[PDB]
Amino acid sequence: VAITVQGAQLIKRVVERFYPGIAFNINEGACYIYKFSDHIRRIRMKHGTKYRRQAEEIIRNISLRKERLYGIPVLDEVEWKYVFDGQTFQSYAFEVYVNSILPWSELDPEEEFLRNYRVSREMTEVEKFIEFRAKNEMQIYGDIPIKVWCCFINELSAELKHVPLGMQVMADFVNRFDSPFHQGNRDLSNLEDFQVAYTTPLLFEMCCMESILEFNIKMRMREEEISALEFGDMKVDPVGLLREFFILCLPHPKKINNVLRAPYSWFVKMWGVGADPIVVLQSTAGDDRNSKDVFYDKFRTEPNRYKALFRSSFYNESRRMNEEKILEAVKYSQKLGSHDRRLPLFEKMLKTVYTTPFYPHKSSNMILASFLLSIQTITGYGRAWVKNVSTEFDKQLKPNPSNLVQDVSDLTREFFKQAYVEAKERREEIVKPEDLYTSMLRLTSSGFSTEIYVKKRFLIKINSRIKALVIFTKGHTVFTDEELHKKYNSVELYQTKGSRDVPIKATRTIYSINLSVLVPQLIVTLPLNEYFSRVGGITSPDYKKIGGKVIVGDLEATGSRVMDAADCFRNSADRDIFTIAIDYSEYDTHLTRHNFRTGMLQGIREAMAPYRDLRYEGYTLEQIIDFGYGEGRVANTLWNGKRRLFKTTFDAYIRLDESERDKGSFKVPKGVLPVSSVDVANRIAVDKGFDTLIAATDGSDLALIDTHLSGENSTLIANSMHNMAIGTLMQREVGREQPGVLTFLSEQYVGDDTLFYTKLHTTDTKVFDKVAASIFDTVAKCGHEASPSKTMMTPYSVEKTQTHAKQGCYVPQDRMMIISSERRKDIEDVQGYVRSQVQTMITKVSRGFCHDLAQLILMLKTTFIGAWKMKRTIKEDAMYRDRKFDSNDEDGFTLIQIRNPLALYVPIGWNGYGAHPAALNIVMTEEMYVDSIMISKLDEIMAPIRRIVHDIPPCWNETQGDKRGLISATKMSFFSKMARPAVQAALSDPQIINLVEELPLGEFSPGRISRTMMHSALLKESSARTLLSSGYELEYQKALNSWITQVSMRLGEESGVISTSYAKLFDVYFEGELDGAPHMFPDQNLSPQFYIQKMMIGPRVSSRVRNSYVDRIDVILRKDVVMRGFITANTILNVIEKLGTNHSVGDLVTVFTLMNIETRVAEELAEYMTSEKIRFDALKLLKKGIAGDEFTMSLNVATQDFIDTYLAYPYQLTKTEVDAISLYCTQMIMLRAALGLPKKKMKIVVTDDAKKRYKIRLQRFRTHVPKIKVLKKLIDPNRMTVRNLENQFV
Amino acid sequence: YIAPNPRISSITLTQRITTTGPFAILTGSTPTAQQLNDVRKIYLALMFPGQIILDLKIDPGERMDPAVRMVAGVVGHLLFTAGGRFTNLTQNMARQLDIALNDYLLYMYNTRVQVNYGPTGEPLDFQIGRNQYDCNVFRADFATGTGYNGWATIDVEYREPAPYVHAQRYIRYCGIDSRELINPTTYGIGMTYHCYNEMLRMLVAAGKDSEAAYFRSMLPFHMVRFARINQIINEDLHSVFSLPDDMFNALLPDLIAGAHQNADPVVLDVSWISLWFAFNRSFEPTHRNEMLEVAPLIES
Amino acid sequence: YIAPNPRISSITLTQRITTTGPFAILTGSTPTAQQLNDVRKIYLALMFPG
Amino acid sequence: YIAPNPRISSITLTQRITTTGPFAILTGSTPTAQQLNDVRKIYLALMFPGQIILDLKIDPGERMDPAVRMVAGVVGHLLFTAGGRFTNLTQNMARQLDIALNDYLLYMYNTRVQVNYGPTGEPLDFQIGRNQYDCNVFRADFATGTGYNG
Amino acid sequence: YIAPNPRISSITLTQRITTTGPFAILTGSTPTAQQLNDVRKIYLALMFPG
Amino acid sequence: LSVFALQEIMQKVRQVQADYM
Amino acid sequence: DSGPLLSVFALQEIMQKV
Amino acid sequence: SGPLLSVFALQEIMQKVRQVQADYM
Amino acid sequence: SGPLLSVFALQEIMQKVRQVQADYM
Amino acid sequence: GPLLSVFALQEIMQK
RNA sequence: UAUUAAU
RNA sequence: AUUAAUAA
Repeated sequence: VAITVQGAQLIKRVVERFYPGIAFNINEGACYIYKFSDHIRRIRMKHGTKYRRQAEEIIRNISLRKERLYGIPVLDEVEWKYVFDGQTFQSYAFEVYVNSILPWSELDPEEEFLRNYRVSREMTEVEKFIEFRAKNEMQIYGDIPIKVWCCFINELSAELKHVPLGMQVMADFVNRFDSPFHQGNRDLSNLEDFQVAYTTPLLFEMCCMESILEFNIKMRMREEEISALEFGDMKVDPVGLLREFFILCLPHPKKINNVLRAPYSWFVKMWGVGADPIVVLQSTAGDDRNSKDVFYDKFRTEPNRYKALFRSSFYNESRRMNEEKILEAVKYSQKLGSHDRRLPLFEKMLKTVYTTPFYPHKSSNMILASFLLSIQTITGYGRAWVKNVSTEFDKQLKPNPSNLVQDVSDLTREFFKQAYVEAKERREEIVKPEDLYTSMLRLTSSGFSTEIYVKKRFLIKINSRIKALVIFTKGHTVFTDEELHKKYNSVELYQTKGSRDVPIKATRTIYSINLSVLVPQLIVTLPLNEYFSRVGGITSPDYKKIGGKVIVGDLEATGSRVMDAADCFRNSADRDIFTIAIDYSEYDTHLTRHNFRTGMLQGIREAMAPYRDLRYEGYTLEQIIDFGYGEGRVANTLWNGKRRLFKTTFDAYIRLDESERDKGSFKVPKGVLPVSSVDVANRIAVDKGFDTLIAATDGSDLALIDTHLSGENSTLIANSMHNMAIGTLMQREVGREQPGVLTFLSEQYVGDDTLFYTKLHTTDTKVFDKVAASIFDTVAKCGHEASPSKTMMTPYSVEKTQTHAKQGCYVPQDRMMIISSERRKDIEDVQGYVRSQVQTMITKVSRGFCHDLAQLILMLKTTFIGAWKMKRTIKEDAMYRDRKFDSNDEDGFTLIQIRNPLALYVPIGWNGYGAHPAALNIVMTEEMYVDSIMISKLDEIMAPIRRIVHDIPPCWNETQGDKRGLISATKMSFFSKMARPAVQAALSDPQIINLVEELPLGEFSPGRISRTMMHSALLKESSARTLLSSGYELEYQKALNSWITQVSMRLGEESGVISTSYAKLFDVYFEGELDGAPHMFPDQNLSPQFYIQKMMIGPRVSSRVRNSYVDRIDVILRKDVVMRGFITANTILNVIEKLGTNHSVGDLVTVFTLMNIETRVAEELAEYMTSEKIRFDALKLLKKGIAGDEFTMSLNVATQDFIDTYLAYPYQLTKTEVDAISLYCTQMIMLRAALGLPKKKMKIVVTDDAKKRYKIRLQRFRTHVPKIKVLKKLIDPNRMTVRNLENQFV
Repeated sequence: YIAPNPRISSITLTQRITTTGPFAILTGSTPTAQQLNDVRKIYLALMFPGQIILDLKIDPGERMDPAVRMVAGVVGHLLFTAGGRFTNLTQNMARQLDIALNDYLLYMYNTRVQVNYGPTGEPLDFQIGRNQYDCNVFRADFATGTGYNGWATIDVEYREPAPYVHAQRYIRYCGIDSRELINPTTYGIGMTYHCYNEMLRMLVAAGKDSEAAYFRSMLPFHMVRFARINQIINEDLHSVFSLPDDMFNALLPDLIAGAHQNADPVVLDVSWISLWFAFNRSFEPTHRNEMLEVAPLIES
Repeated sequence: YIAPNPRISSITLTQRITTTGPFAILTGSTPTAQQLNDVRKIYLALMFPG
Repeated sequence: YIAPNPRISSITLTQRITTTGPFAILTGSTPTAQQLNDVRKIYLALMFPGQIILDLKIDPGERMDPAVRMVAGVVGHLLFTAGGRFTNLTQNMARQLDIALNDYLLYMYNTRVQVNYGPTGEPLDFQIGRNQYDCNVFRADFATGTGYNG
Repeated sequence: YIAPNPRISSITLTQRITTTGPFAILTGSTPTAQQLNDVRKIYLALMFPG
Repeated sequence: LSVFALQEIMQKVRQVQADYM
Repeated sequence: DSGPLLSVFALQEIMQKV
Repeated sequence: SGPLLSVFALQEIMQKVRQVQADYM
Repeated sequence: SGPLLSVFALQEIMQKVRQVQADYM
Repeated sequence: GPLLSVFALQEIMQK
């Protein structure tokens, strides 16, 4: 019944399956195994070495398992054919997959997603091109080998007495084809040796993800004591839905899945909006429809006013096209793969989408709705082949008296002109010529490069292109006459397009832009970014200001999706609101010069009118717009990317002249042959009977682009303002054509997304049809086009930025994939990565995932993350030491370290990871462990942990933090003209340097600030870290040697730093009953562990929380973007503690400006510290990550109301002590709610006994007046919090 | 709902760092959603004089707070009208606010402040201060309206014929004329009325210097709030659905005498801290009703 | 046995942070078992006068 | 433009660390570019008596600060001439400064100070203090110039 | 058996503004079988005086 | 396997869901 | 229900007594 | 400086901790 | 490591710094 | 050793 | 910098 | 690539 023992047994079985014959005991911290490979020995033979073993090592251990190195046995992995215990099935899905395998003669060179091509023993250029495509598109990456995933799936399937379909498919494949591929355990990006097809790793990933989905849905349905999901009242099987969706995608997974994304989400959005009686959760907030001050009370059922409106033509067309897309997907699947199967259940469900009721208060419906949104993660990342297509000029829409292109242009100009006035009203302006070089730090790679020298210290060269390093070295070479006038629209001058993987969709295009183009854009677009940065405002159309309409900051402002999208739930709960959400297709492509660009440039130029007297290095502002958005800079640039390929024949290729086969300046893929030009490639290329691929090499394959680019400095702002112009014309036209039908209450624009909150004053279908037709016609006449099959126009349903709300409740979606990743992961610090993985699991469980399954996944991960990281250390005679360079014993052997699964529940500081078995959102610290083992209700759960809590070896961390000794020889040549006027004035004379050397500025003084910035920029680079961390394994060996298997808890953390362990200074007792009425929250579909926490503790209804000194100082310092990455709150606190309590605000301002902080941030810091002078206790609070996760931020904890209603503490404490006590109380109340303990009040109790009071006084004196600060003369006796200590607890 | 500049509270209520009182505790708090709903109820009651009246409630799980009680007792006498021509609240609520004001005025009483009690045991029946200010005037009397906003003030005025002949009255909270358009930044600098001035005199005479300073600096905010309310009443709510003057003039006598021949006023209940939050918020209309110009045809 | 609202002591006895006294010392204390038994004795004496 | 010795402010305005006021919080400010340009305008008005005069404004995006009013109400009476032979400012500005001074004089009033209000409701119409200093003389009157530098 | 009209006890003026009734907990309760039998007994007593 | 959430909190969840019903 | 959560000093006393 | 609490000794004296908790309750 | 500055010496240093800053501006 | 006094602390550190 | 959410 | 939220 305890999760700990069952999880430990399961992971032990998984380990025993992966390594046969291993002895993995659950009563020890780790197990050490040796691995043998013969790669290094045969290459050492090239230098003349000899061994007595020859090839007896393999036969000694593969079947006999007798290879022991110094008493530690040698083992090997289990081969693929025995992963599934030799089981076999007759799965039809495997037949469907093997039928869909294509030969090489049906290749398409520029295919979007690769189909299933064969593997042949022969090797022509065609199969070589297939291989080159597969090596960089079938990658799994991740953090765990896929064979471990298969073994875990097998063990879990055995344990649950349930067999998933993907497991059947993999078993059937391996029972006849054996090893599909080989993957490196030390480096997961080494995939090779495809056997049957080039898409086998994708097949295995898809099967594993489907198995995980079936396990999750089965466990989640088991938690609620239900046997099947319901569509209204009709019973459905989620396993059947998942299997029918999984089988259909086998011939072409990525393409079919990307096709079928839209209809499923459309069905989920549209379900239940037409039922005559409807169920909603009441909500209440302010007058504005975007208000976040929402509280919820209860459920009810009311008649539907819009019942008769769903027989209109618009809804019929939406349903018809949504059906037709599914029909085409089914036809394509039945054609590519020899089968006649379809999706009967979803087709039957979709026919009655409008009128079938939806029940937010029933788990059987909410779980189904959430499940239909998450089955799209089976195919993994959408890695694809993106080809270059030029801008097709001759069909863009031109202004015309029958169009509205001139109108959107003029409105964009007007909005851009108004934005500058609104930004100036907030005292935010463009950069002045005095700030030109300073502002360049607000702008990782670039189009430039540099060479620098570094010195090893316990004289090498490296090449770097990072923006920080290239700026620091040659910032003066950017803003020059020769660099500004260059035109990148030729064969000798161009840029290159990048690619980034995304979880499901196709690969995103990245437009890297030179720094000399980015600087002029920044110069005139920084105030717009700063003005639109802040959150909040009025979104009423009658309101004059436009700062509230742009909602670019509204999302992700608070670390919780539920709190930041409460207006969605409120508006979906209301019966008076009709919601219109409109999405555009190819939004960026439609931003031509006729409708977008010229209006924007004209508006910027007209807004720059008052600043005509400025001169930026002799240049006017008009020239700055020309340099930033000019002809050869943005408008008509030529871009390089992926090559264009043609199919041809070899005989015609050799019959071609040698000149046409010249190898030009542009590289070509492996399997293609070089051709001089595009036209000569076109002349010979043929379709049928192809055996050769060719590509041009001279540079006529480049694409010319005249279209808004995603890499510009003001992309999002310009996109949102253009959307605002489109919405303005939409409102005007619908008001003109159908007066009095729709009234607009709210308008929101965040880019290409538009949202409206309106009231509808009609029920006749004809009027609604006319209104919808007018809206679509207005959108079409502006140069854009909106697909009617994705446009949302309905009540009781709101969707804004991947957040769904139906009838006042939260419908989450889980797209957090855990098996793969976009790029290769290097684990420099294991502990931080595991911490972040626990964070991700918390987010997933908050999205509707199963809590116990997440704990099992984490227990599986925690054992195998750190393995195979040791290749040089040899464990001989219980000693960890470096291997000898050449021997018959230690050559060709590596040590494998496998950690105990229970290390997930060992507090950070005892070499474990801070997770609590009661709930994943509770962090286990040391005093948390002590409190848990003092609770009698947790005895069975914590019993296995107590055995191994002291026996966890230290973790691998090559980024230990105190990295010093990589002193650079090259010097920063840019600091002279970038520094702020205080630093320049200080450097102007040496006597000022001598006087400021008395100041406690220390590391950030103007005499040594440049080296600090230079080193902080150098260590930011990756390859420099790899070079610096080359010899870390010696330090790790020393750490293992010095380890002692003892743990102990301390009250004080360091000198001047305290933590939640400070709460153990007093006794804690719970007493006093509180309210027992359960609270209402909009986010249903939670595991019982989270549900009880949200039932006993209500949702957060207070806007703000309590903050510490460090948090406030950090938030203030976040304003200074230039100095953000260098000065932390710790440095500022040290500076203000090295100053006395007798200081003036002006002195603080001037010293902060001397430390190169901007003047406004210095004033903020000075006024904050002057306000808190009496209450400042000069202590630092160390949070271990308490209440910082996604789910906990949605609870009514860490607030003043929580402290008032749950905590009673002595009045003598200072602010930081109260912060520590409050964190302790929050975590303890969360634990008590999770464990089912009665709701009580925490009371800090101190009796009248003299001995305990003397002990408390002594500990408080030690913490507030440490000895080390007394010896260094660093304590101010006149501080109020020090004078108070005389008579506190006498 | 707009909040005032924090400098006022920073230099009046928290002007001394080493002392924490009731107002200092209240000025550091943050409202929840339910308290904002209570504030909305309070303003709805303000916009419909006589037809909607207020009352106080306590949840069976809640318990009473002294600082909240004293702050509410001070604030209620400035927010509400409780006699004369109409009322904003029930007699029980006025009695409770009088008791709370009495408890606040005797909070930190010392010898140098002189207190001279009267014969009866009624609340606020004493003289306070060196000059012996009489505090009996602040106890509620619905027939005369003393101690609240209607004290010695002309609240209802008849000027000139109205589009709807059955409602000729004009409401003037604090004596403000709503015929001008106001600029919120500069309006109310040199304005006052009788009840506010008397309250300031009493607060000074009792030794509450910081609170008197806060209330003196908060006056333009108060005036702007009531000017907005007067404009909303006199220009937006004028309709055939407004109560006739004949029925309006009898709402308060019927409440006093306990008669029930005509319909009774609607009663809403709010919490104690909602009064403090309502004093520090001002309603600023941003969007007029979309049925405003189509109402006469609907009525016809 | 129930304690009063802490705000009373917060605004009356420990209002000023720069001074201390007998009551301000006694506010921050909790009883032991023997003192609780003595409180029970006091209430028993109160309920049976004479 | 030269600033004075900070020791004056340290020993006079921030002499006590347990209280605060308008001057105390206003000593922490430093001027931006626009405020410095306004200072240049003020000095240009001073250098040309009568020919150039000043008026007060409010930025459209700004909101009004009471401590700033209280400080300006005292500073403006000592900086400017408002009657007699010439003037430095308009009648509206003088009226606003008089109202600000009235607001400052009643800021933290207490019983031990005696205030007897005058017959009228005009600003500064009262006697203050134990000796009953008449504050009526500080209201602007351009014919005589009372209350200002002239 | 007919229940009274719900509008008699409470009135709604706006979407979020509603008057509260004095017997909300009693009006929300539902009878058990024994309480229904007692109600039947009460009506039997009413319909046969004496 | 068995459900690792104990019955004490699950009964409360069932009760509040029945109250919703 | 669970009991009190003892401080460090009380546990130290319980240690030192035995 | 501050006191050091050993987990092994606390685990040994857990029975007495439970007993004193019961006595307090 | 060192003793804290007093008001006097700190103000003297700051006055010199401000004078040099004004000269540079 | 013995608990220090805040008045003795300034005497010690003044040296 | 590390991870993740979004564009 | 771009902005945020936690961890260090």
